[PDB]
Amino acid sequence: MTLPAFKAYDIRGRVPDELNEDLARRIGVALAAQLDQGPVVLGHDVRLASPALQEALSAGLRASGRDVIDIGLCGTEEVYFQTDYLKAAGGVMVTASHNPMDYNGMKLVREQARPISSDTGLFAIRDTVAADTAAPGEPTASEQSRTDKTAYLEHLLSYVDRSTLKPLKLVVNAGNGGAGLIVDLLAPHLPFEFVRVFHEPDGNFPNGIPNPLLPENRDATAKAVKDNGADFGIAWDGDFDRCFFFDHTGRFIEGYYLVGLLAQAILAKQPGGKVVHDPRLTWNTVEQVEEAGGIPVLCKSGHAFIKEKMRSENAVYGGEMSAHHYFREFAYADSGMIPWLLIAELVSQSGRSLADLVEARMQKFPCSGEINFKVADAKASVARVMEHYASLSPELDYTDGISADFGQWRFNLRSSNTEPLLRLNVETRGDAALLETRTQEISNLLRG
Ligand SMILES: O=P(O)(O)OC[C@H]1O[C@H](O)[C@H](O)[C@@H](O)[C@@H]1O
Ligand SMILES: [Ca+2]
Repeated sequence: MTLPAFKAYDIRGRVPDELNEDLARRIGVALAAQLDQGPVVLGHDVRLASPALQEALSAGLRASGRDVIDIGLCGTEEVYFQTDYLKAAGGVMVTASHNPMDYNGMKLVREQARPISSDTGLFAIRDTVAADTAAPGEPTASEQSRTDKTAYLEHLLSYVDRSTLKPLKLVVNAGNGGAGLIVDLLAPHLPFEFVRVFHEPDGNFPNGIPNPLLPENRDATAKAVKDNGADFGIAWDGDFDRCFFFDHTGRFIEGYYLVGLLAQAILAKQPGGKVVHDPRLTWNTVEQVEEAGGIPVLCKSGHAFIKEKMRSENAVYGGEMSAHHYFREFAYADSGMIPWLLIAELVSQSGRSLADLVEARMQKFPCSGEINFKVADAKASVARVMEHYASLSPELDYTDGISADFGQWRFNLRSSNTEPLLRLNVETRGDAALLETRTQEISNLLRG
């Protein structure tokens, strides 16, 4: 067989049978052979076992003659940022995301924080690690601790005109992940009043593994917003590359609508720019991008495809409905910090609430939200859906699974690249009834 921890986009598995210090050291050795010249940036999340896995990576990298830049406890975007900013050969973030307590993982990048994925180095690393029975060498290169976040913080603040910001009251919910550290470093430079929920980093996760999409976790932010009269709330996943927004009513804003909102915010600063979006939900983004004078660029989902499309297009911004937002100036990488700074600036400058910034868009392009299906036979299930709708002659697009545009409604149906699931998204042209009947119709076909 093959090592199960090696997935399409990253390394993820149970400790210690799928991932451990020995495997981590071998990954460091193997990564050294895959990179162009330079040092390697290493960072880690709040999970209890993450430092030891990072130390093992460092030992393997240094035995292979790579200098290591240890940026310490951080978010995933800090590994991206420092890898690019320091002109390093690559970087590794040790992060378990929202996998169980006995799980960990790694996200690996090369120069300019370009992703290393299954077909771009990750399976090559896997195959080297799998066959590597050599005795561990000793270090022939040094590790330096670089915990200065000044350049990173300055970069984040560069996205907004601080003199235009108003003293909004913002709920922030790190979920006991790492986001609060950055919020607190930014706060002296911002006028906002922060209401801090689940703020302290704690890899024991007394309030649940960080996952703002789970209703119990969602409700903690919503309650804080409502009880404190906050202008809006922001929650993050544990490594804070995903951000989640709650309006002043406590309502969670579906991530689809943040793509168009952020695109308009960015296009104000960079007129005429291209914006990359995924094929899951599209109509609102295309319209908002065009209305703001930008050019929308359809791309397959998944951060590696998005980033390379952005690079080839000089796109200023890209966004997925799955709470991933990519910024050209940020090494084409995703940040969970840039988006809420931009939204806070937009609320400050416009005088409009976050709710009102999205309300009409949500009415105009209502969507199902992503609905996941584990079925016995995904291919047969997709075929049943397509056969059922064939007589309507939808416009079909195969950029990522199947997108079918029927005129007043459309859907995207695709296999996930991170879980063995089918993912469905439906949207309509201002028609909530059609959305529900078509969503239920497709759901019945998929489960048939
Ligand atoms: O919908 P999936 O194929 O499961 O991918 C869902 C998400 O997985 C990871 O988080 C990637 O970084 C994202 O770019 C991707 O959108
Ligand atoms: Ca994350």
